[PDB]
Amino acid sequence: LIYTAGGYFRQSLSYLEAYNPSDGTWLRLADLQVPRSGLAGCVVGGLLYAVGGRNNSPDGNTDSSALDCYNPMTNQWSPCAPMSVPRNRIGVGVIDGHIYAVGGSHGCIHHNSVERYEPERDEWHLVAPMLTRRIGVGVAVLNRLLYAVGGFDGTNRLNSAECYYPERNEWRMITAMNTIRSGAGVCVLHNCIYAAGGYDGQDQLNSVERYDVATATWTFVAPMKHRRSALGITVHQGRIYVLGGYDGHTFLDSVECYDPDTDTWSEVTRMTSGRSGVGVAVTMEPSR
Repeated sequence: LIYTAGGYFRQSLSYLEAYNPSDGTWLRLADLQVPRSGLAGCVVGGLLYAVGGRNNSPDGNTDSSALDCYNPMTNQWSPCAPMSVPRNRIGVGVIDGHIYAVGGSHGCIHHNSVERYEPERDEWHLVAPMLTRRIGVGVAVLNRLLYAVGGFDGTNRLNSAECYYPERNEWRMITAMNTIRSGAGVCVLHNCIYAAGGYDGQDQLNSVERYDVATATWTFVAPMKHRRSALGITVHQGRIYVLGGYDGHTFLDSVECYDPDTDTWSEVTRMTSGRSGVGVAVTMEPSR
């Protein structure tokens, strides 16, 4: 199933919903303990992790350092050890069963710091910071190297990308994207890194480009039907899925699916309600 967690439709949300690309159904699962937008989702050992974000509520506005773990076999959330700092509009990637939390913001503070979570010790540890402060950063993992793509440094939006080598604990700049993107959806399909949508400081984007490591090159592919920033993204059964986002006017509920063999995007479903800044990941379907 495609799990979407949190989000923001004029207030941060607690929804955890799971989409069945065969059924077309949306399953309503256990609410997040805290409403959160600008968070990220990932999966380790079948468990779904919600990382970072921000609680925008009628009575408060707090960025979040929290890490929480959802088990599809209990339909229960359970808290994990928190990150060293709150990270709204965070990026996350998974390498060797460890969760890397990248960038994000805490109030006026725009992080270049990165930290690593070990599920089997429930421990976070700081690693080398990025070359760039990046909020709304897209993160992907390819050949066990960690890519941070685009974002917003507090003053300028970025098309630059950099790559973290875990065993040498350093970041190196790579080829920059064709397009400046903050709040893009970034994932790793087959053996390429896709960056879709986002915001360049003037327009929400529908363009999609993919990075090939063998050629160290970014190449445009078919654009999405709808421009969107702060979209959710994941990969299911060889196809890219993008969920919601913001198009300058509306919080979208459209879900589009990219088939790399036809280079075609397709609107496949709508979420139960429009929202941006979700955390998306794919894991075992909930029992009973």
